Amino acid sequence: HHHHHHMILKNFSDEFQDKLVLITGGSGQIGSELVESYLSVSARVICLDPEQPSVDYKSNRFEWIQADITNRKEIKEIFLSLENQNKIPDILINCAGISVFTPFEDRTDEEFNEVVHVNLNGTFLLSQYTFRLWKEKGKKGIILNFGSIYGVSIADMRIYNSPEVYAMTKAGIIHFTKYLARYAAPYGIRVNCISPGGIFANQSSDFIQNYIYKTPLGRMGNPSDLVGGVFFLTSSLSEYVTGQNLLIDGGFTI
Amino acid sequence: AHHHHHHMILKNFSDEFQDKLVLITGGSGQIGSELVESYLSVSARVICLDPEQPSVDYKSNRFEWIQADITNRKEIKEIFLSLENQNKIPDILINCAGISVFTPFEDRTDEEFNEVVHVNLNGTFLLSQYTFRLWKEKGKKGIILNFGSIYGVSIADMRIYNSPEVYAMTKAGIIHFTKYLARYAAPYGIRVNCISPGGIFANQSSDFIQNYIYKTPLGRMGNPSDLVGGVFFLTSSLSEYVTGQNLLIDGGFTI
Ligand SMILES: NC(=O)c1ccc[n+]([C@@H]2O[C@H](COP(=O)([O-])OP(=O)(O)OC[C@H]3O[C@@H](n4cnc5c(N)ncnc54)[C@H](O)[C@@H]3O)[C@@H](O)[C@H]2O)c1
Ligand SMILES: NC(=O)c1ccc[n+]([C@@H]2O[C@H](COP(=O)([O-])OP(=O)(O)OC[C@H]3O[C@@H](n4cnc5c(N)ncnc54)[C@H](O)[C@@H]3O)[C@@H](O)[C@H]2O)c1
Repeated sequence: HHHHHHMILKNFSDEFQDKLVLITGGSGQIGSELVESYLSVSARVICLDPEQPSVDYKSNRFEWIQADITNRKEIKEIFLSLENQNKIPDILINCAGISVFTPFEDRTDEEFNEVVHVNLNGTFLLSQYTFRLWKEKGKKGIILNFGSIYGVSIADMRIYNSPEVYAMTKAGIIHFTKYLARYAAPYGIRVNCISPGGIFANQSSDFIQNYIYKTPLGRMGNPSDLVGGVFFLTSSLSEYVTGQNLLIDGGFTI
Repeated sequence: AHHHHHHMILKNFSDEFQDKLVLITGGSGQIGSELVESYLSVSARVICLDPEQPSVDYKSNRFEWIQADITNRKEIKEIFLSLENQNKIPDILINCAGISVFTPFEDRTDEEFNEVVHVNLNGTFLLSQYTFRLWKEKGKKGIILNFGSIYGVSIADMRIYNSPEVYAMTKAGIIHFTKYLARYAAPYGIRVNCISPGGIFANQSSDFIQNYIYKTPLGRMGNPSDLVGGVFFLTSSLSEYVTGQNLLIDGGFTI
């Protein structure tokens, strides 16, 4: 017996080159980092966002579609166009999300409903159109949703303010991930979720200090801290992983 | 006869692991041997601690087997002294050793119960303790990866068979130890995470496999290779900001 061992070197380009990534909220802080990361491994990326991207990517593999994921008419038209052009996504990333910052006792129905519509309806709508398309085509697509530490833990009001509706909708996204994972599994479709901890953006160093005190790894996150888990959950590295919520938070929610 | 083997290596992981030394308890077992082979293929150095000899000759001077019993403090102490003496300070500790027993709860003896506790709980505790103390002293930003189970999260259905109370107890204990040590060791830059596999295809009956696959959304039992991606994820810079987590790799079984 002579055993010959051969080492085939591969890159995340080999995973993602020429794959098509549909990302809602791709113009935002986390979304832009994911767009740039996928483009750098030769993926095609479609961004759905009412806001123009922050940078000119200067790339024939990038497309921005100005769209509002709370609007079924707009999303329906986009998916007709995608199907008509045979731009069938391999990966859907439901990154779009919003919040509101006044106290519970002052929450208006307009505030509450807007957070529900972006976070819950938007993730439902994109997942519904994408699931139906993949089912029609037999595509073994992958969905990645975005939760939050505040869909698992409860925000400390003394640290500042995260509202009740954000906790509600992020807990709902985490559970919808499990629901659609079980529902879509017979079609070969995987569905997981990433819940980031606090990402450094425009917070007062009063909040930052209080936040870092609760974080074992002793710092706030950056968008780059999420890319590895995003790639993990949307690549062949996680073929047997579905229905999971992955907390990337430096140990905040331990 | 000639036998050709093809190992797909991710450059990110070869570049990442080529200077790493991985200490894996239970590395001779079904999952452990797959992890040893995978780490060797991305140029890591691997030390396997196991009372049983590996069943494969890896034919690599980057591999070392140490015959060892992780329930024996004196044995582990002397091994860790030798590792320090030889400049073999691990970068990654994988607590993969684990056992179970299969008679019914009402027939569990204390010898059975205590043996499962000692391998699963004492062994993970002891190896984590010697490794933590050494890293803290050397200032090494090591990574620990523990092994839970779906049955430390969910509860076994005995109509599918034998999975015992003490396995559920100790795997839940390892999952929570992961969170404890993650918080405890974080000030020293040490990360601690856990992987909980679903059931792995081996020598089960065809009736068992049918019943198991029926509970699994992805419609199949696991294979050791299904775990390598998450093992690599949690022991590489791709997870720098991830600590204290239990990652279920189970095809949706717990849903
Ligand atoms: N930033 C953090 O600290 C943090 C922490 C945990 C979770 N998250 C979550 O991560 C995801 C991304 O957050 P971010 O920090 O990049 O936010 P951001 O505010 O920088 O980006 C959100 C993006 O969503 C887009 N968007 C808003 N409404 C939309 C709509 N109706 N249709 C389509 N797009 C819409 C916005 O235009 C924006 O580009 C969100 O789900 C958020 O809840 C963020
Ligand atoms: N195999 C599965 O279906 C499955 C599912 C979930 C979790 N797990 C867990 O995954 C890990 C590996 O499981 P496996 O299926 O490869 O098991 P296995 O029985 O094939 O291997 C276990 C290894 O641990 C070693 N070991 C036993 N006692 C030891 C001791 N005192 N000191 C050092 N090593 C010792 C054994 O010699 C063996 O090589 C275990 O923790 C197990 O509980 C396995």
